[PDB]
Amino acid sequence: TDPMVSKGEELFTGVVPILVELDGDVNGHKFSVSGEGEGDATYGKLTLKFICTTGKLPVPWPTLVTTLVLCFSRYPDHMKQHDFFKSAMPEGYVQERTIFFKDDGNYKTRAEVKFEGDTLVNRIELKGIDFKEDGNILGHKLEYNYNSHNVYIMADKQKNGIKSNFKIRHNIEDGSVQLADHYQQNTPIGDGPVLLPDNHYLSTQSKLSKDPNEKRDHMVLLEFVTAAGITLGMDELYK
Repeated sequence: TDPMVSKGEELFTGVVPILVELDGDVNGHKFSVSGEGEGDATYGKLTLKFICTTGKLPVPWPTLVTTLVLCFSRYPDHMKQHDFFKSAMPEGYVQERTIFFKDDGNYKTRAEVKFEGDTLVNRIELKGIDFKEDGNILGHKLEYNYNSHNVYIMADKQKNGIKSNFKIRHNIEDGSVQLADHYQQNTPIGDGPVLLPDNHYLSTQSKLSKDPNEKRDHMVLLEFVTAAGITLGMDELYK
């Protein structure tokens, strides 16, 4: 229909292999994470297994879920002209976040998301500062679980990209919650054209599990992301 959505969508037809690379440093605790799996953007479906290749992960796995490929979001047909993430491919986009853990430290992340051949690669640098060595993060007090969210995507026309801020609440074992306030910006890597979206949101669902045969520190993630929020015309079709 739109030759630009055709280009982006053609890159994400079928199952696409995914590689995630994360080099991390939180309060000087250095670590690396490697992730492998596949994404099926027609269903907004991600199946990823992450391993800490440097030993024990010094932060809880749930705190890294958002950092560790929104181009696999399912954009329904009536919204596909608002899919910035795929429109930037194959050259990719830069995704930058600051994640403020309330009453604790913050992560600062910079990632390049792009195709290397048929593989969608998410290459991340994470820097965390001002964490409490006995707090919920460095103290590993967070439940190994995750919640569904609705994050609002806004155009950032000045930067020919998008931005978003949203709150994630990690369950603490004692029963409280640890707030992680996300500030996000995405900008295309090359000088090619992109689709700048109307305001909309992404609805997420994530299941974390363990591989019984994996002796390394790891996370299995089953995640679905669907776009929504531009429905004036569609709603009228049904009076």
